[PDB]
Amino acid sequence: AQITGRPEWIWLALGTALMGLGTLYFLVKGMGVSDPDAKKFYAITTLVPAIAFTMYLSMLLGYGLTMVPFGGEQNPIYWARYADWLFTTPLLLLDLALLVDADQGTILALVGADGIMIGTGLVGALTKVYSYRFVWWAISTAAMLYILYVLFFGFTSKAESMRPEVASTFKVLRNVTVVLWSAYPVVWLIGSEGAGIVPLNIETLLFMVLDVSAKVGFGLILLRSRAIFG
Amino acid sequence: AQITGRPEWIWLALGTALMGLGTLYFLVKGMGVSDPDAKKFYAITTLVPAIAFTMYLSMLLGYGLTMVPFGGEQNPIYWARYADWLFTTPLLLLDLALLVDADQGTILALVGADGIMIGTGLVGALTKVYSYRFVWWAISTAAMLYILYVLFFGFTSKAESMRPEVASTFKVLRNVTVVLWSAYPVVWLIGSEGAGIVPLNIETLLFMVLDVSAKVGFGLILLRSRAIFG
Amino acid sequence: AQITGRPEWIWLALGTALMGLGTLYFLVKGMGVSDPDAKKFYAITTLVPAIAFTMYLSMLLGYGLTMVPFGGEQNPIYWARYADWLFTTPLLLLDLALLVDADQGTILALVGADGIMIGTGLVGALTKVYSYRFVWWAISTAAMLYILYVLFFGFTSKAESMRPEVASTFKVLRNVTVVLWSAYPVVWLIGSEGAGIVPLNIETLLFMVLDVSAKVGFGLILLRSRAIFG
Ligand SMILES: *C/C=C(C)/C=C/C=C(C)/C=C/C1=C(C)CCCC1(C)C
Ligand SMILES: *C/C=C(C)/C=C/C=C(C)/C=C/C1=C(C)CCCC1(C)C
Ligand SMILES: *C/C=C(C)/C=C/C=C(C)/C=C/C1=C(C)CCCC1(C)C
Repeated sequence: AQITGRPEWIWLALGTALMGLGTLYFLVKGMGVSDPDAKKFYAITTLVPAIAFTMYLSMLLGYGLTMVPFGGEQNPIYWARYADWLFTTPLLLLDLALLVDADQGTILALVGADGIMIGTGLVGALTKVYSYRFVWWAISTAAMLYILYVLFFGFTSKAESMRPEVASTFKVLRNVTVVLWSAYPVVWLIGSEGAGIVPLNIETLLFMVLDVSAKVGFGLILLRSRAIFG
Repeated sequence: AQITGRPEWIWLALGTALMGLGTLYFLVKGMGVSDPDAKKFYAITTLVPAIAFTMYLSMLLGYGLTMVPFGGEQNPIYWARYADWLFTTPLLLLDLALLVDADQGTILALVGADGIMIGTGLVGALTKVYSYRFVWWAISTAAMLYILYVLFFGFTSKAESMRPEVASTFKVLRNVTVVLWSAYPVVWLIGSEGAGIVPLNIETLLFMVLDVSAKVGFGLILLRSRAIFG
Repeated sequence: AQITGRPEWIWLALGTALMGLGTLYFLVKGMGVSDPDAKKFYAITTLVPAIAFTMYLSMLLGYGLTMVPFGGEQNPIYWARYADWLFTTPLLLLDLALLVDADQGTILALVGADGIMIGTGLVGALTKVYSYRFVWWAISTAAMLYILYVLFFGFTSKAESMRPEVASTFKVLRNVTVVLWSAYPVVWLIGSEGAGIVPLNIETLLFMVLDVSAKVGFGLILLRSRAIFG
């Protein structure tokens, strides 16, 4: 065993306990419900932290870390996150979409949009030759800007519901979504092994807070909200 | 060529001939049908053995085998199965769901559930350091228990249909599902390279019987059954 | 940087500028539309070239190339294409299906069909030992023949619509689909590193023309067509 040495551990393990406990609680809240509309929402959320948990575990001890060398050294990146964020994200965006009640097409484009967002991101990470890395970085973030756009501009404009509650609750979700996410790109550029300005300890710290707050928080106000009645 | 040496070959090749021939027959049974409800079911099944076939081939000669070293040696695991079971399974569970006629949400959670079940399993396999291997092993099997639960408890409770036939046929499918699957976990722990108690020859034997019986058998009683009328 | 040496570059870079510019234009055409039926189609297309673009980039400079050694040497294959064609294709087939208006089941089988088509193809590429390579090659192409069959025979027979326009437009799409695709298999066998008869320069040339013409062309006549009204 070696779940020590690499300082980041404390941080990882933290994100872990939080994720697992979360999926567990939502797990309960869902139990038996004439909620099928909501039940749908529930299943989605529950799954989200679930994944984040498994991933975080691998990332902690064995899996998740490689040694992408760029610029002139051996960098330790945690690809694992690329996977977890990958599945977790299309699901999330889906949660919002349904909540507001969009349309296959709209959601469809949004899904593929994210897929390329993260996917490309990853490709950059492993890319080596830090210069090209940042290049791919540009592509990905661009995609991100597109999804955000459709979120407020598109969804809000639809966000009209007969129910003031549904309308408000959504607004909050779309907002928090915007802020937290934006952080993701920025942090990765200056931090992690790319610009190499922010140490790995703090880098893992920030990233972590982002995960728990986004998945667990978002999912919480959402389910607890009268949006998924019952 | 080297489709010899490794004794398991005879077993693999066996699973192969069985898989291919199967997908072929179902292939026929489906041909032209005002069955679209059933036609749906058909397409699903047919696909299932199809995949199992391709995979089994790779696994036989070239692809499918690595050398995950743990405990203190070089172990020969057939990751290929991890892939085949991966796609095949979400499909299967889907076949049941529709047959009984559930609801997006329910099926949704079940899908992600399996995904994590197998996925995590794999991660364990490659993990190295046999101790941690078993750890991931625990996580996966847990997920399995969850899916089974929803199957009988949840589906059976719904399994109510106006048609006694549909109700019974299902019952049988859910049952065989339970038994065969349970075998999968157990066998992998004591057998394969983890506990290293069951030789690879017999390990490949048992696993094989499990595949053919599950995919081909399940699919057979199902289609042949009046459930997918026409 | 090394976006030179390997001659193919000029060709790759070409496919690139074409892909990106394409996704950009369709991007516009879609903008704001009471078209949701069509809007659906739009989103699909747009996504298609988008992917092709990102992939083509990686393939150009860093990602996309390995060194699968078979026959008796070190061969340079561009796996990247395997990925791009992978996602792009199920989407395309979906575009056709909806246009004509099929049924979940039919489309479903078609989707899994393609998945295995390309997937297996790839497996062959990396396979090593050129003999076995061609073997997998046979499997894949077979699958291809199946999809084509359902396309004209199945879809055309359904292609009946009340709208002569919809009926014709489709016909054209299914046709071009047939020809271009057939090229794909042939070229890869004689060309690329397998038979080693067609040089890599020309091999990249032909493959390229195939991509741009198929994705961009198909998508063009389609959207511009009154099929996706609005
Ligand atoms: C915990 C999972 C969440 C909600 C995922 C967040 C991450 C993003 C969608 C951000 C993606 C990135 C970019 C925009 C470009 C650079 C690389 C990434 C992956 C950090
Ligand atoms: C032929 C394909 C089938 C129906 C797949 C069966 C396998 C399972 C879903 C079992 C999964 C496992 C665990 C529960 C934990 C240990 C590792 C696995 C993959 C054997
Ligand atoms: C640009 C993307 C498109 C539409 C993809 C085209 C490729 C095919 C579906 C062809 C597949 C192949 C075979 C039939 C067997 C040999 C290997 C492939 C991948 C070239």
